[PDB]
Amino acid sequence: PFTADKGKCGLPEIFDPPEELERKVWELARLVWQSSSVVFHTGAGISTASGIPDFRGPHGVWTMEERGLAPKFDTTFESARPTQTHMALVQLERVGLLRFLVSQNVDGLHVRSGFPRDKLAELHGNMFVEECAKCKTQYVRDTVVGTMGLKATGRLCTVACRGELRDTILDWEDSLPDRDLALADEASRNADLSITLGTSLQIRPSGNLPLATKRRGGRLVIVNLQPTKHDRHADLRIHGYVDEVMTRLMKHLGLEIPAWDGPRVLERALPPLPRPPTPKLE
Ligand SMILES: Nc1ncnc2c1ncn2[C@@H]1O[C@H](COP(=O)(O)OP(=O)(O)OC[C@H]2O[C@H](O)[C@H](O)[C@@H]2O)[C@@H](O)[C@H]1O
Ligand SMILES: O=S(=O)(c1cccc(C(F)(F)F)c1)N1c2ccccc2-n2cccc2[C@H]1c1cccnc1
Ligand SMILES: [Zn+2]
Repeated sequence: PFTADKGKCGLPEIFDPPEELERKVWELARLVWQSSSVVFHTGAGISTASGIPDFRGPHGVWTMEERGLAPKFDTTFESARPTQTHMALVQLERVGLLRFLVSQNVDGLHVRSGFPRDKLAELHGNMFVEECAKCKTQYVRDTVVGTMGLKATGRLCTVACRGELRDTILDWEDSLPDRDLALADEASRNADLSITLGTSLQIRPSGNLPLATKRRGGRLVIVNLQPTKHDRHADLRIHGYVDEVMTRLMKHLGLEIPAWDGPRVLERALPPLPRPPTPKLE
């Protein structure tokens, strides 16, 4: 915790100017339309626009710590609303254009946005989710579970059990959950397009998964304000706010960003909804 390498923190942000931002967002569209299999990888930068600071941005938790400053939250985790980005991902999966979702965030927003838990991998855990150490059943709570580092919460299992309930928050020592990791790994290997949103790609193995898509010749897109660890492996790099990138993309795809009903848990992905027909791309 004290010794832990927190990577490169506080690097400068890059702003594509607007004509270049438009041409790159069109090309991202172009790639989504030609792909058989898209996998989105997310990090802390998709939740900054709902009041949650990131780790390594100019005012992220590790950056500010290095300067002797505190990070600032403009919300509780319980009151946080999902961003436009979160909601765009909800809709892309409902229309069959997202195959699988890989995230490093523990903030619980992808589940609460209504995104299906069977197309989602929560690599670093989920602050609302506690797990039965005996039977492995998970409970998705309406408030954050008070502990981190896979400790006992003090509640017991209700399954038709009495096993000890534990948070799912990984500590620096802890290895990733295997279901989640193997699923994310399988998805990344078979993907023909991996799109990274608000991650600096510095944590392993979480940050390496998108590179798997490069094997067998897949394409890789990074959307990020700062430089990331794998910027030179990318076919397209977009330097912009993710909400502005996601909303323009959705408009090119002819899709609405749907309304959030408030906190909801969906275990299993629903049957695919109709979607616009695809443009002819020479
Ligand atoms: N609105 C935005 N639009 C685009 N990019 C953004 C925005 N806001 C922030 N960024 C970018 O968002 C990036 C966020 O990167 P980082 O802070 O390293 O977070 P991670 O999720 O990769 O952290 C990985 C793990 O490491 C930790 O120990 C925890 O274990 C995490 O689970 C920055 O470069 C910003 O420029
Ligand atoms: O910075 S933290 O307090 C934190 C967590 C674990 C370990 C440390 C350490 F540096 F002290 F080791 C700090 N912090 C945190 C704060 C409250 C609840 C949970 C977390 N949390 C868990 C993993 C990473 C963070 C992280 C975080 C998560 C999402 C958005 N913003 C920050
Ligand atoms: Zn149990």
